[PDB]
Amino acid sequence: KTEQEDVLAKELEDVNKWGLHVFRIAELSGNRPLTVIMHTIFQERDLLKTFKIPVDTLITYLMTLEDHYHADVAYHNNIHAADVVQSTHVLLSTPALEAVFTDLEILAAIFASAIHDVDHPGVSNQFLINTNSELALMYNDSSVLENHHLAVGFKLLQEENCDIFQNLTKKQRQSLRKMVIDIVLATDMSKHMNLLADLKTMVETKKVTSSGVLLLDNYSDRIQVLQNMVHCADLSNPTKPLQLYRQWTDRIMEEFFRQGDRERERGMEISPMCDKHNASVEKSQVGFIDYIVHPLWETWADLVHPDAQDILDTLEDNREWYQSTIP
Ligand SMILES: COc1c(O)cc2oc3cc4c(c(O)c3c(=O)c2c1CC=C(C)C)C=CC(C)(C)O4
Ligand SMILES: [Mg+2]
Ligand SMILES: [Zn+2]
Repeated sequence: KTEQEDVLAKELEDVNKWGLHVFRIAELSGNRPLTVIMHTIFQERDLLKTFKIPVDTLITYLMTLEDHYHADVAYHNNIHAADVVQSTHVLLSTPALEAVFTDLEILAAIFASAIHDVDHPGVSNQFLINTNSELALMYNDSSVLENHHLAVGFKLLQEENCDIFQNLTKKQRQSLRKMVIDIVLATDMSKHMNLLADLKTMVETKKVTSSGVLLLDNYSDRIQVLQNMVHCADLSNPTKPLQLYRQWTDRIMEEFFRQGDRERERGMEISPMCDKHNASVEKSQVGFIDYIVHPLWETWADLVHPDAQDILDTLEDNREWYQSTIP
């Protein structure tokens, strides 16, 4: 190992921890954060042995999947996907969910997190509809990005030596496929309110086992937990250490701004958050936390109480900090 590989290996020791230095791992890995975090996680969960995944097929698929995130998109890139994968991996290990999910369900959630934004062009669903894009025409204006992320992520499995599921039974693949689709479609923000409503209902009627672990009889409850889990991981930036959070805010703002520039050059009304001439980055973060991120994470906290109390406290501190900069 070179000196660089020893440092990367040292950083990969935090893969079970909230607030892994995902940006450092991106650098140290040669802009391969998604490949090496996914590989590290499959080895940590013993997923190659369980599902008989050839290590070379895994790496080949991951590189190809990573290749299909856009290096020139400021936020929705391979780093974001590595971060959602890693955050989902931590959420799966929460005490209140020990022994709840099967290895197939855990693999579906981690796989869904990896592909969940692949080939993202850096512009919103609404932009794609408003501009009469091929994607919007293909998908009839409904979860346009999220359907595409799924189609690409599954299609790459067909490339040469890329089918990491080749040793699953036909039943296993079928169930995994449906779960992944269910999970990635749940990342569309236009599903957020109804997804949170179901999660609140579940919290209020929560049933536990004799060990104190969540009890989920049926597909409907199990998939809804997984959907919200990946959704929380997708919206986990404000819950991270401040120096991670602020970098995610810089990147999402740059990407929103470049969408607003494209709306400018096309004579369109500039979407909220996308006008770099009338922006309010701090106030918008506080609003997003207050109307979206905190309602979601407070409810997830309730579901697994008290496993997530520190994540929720970091969220609240980060909100107070952004708030404190406004006046
Ligand atoms: C117009 O609706 C908004 C809005 O007012 C603010 C928004 O702010 C966001 C801030 C974000 C991120 C966001 O996705 C948003 C928003 O989407 C956002 C939106 C759009 C909201 C909806 C369509 C429900 C992602 C990562 C971090 C770094 C946490 O920053
Ligand atoms: Mg997305
Ligand atoms: Zn995402």
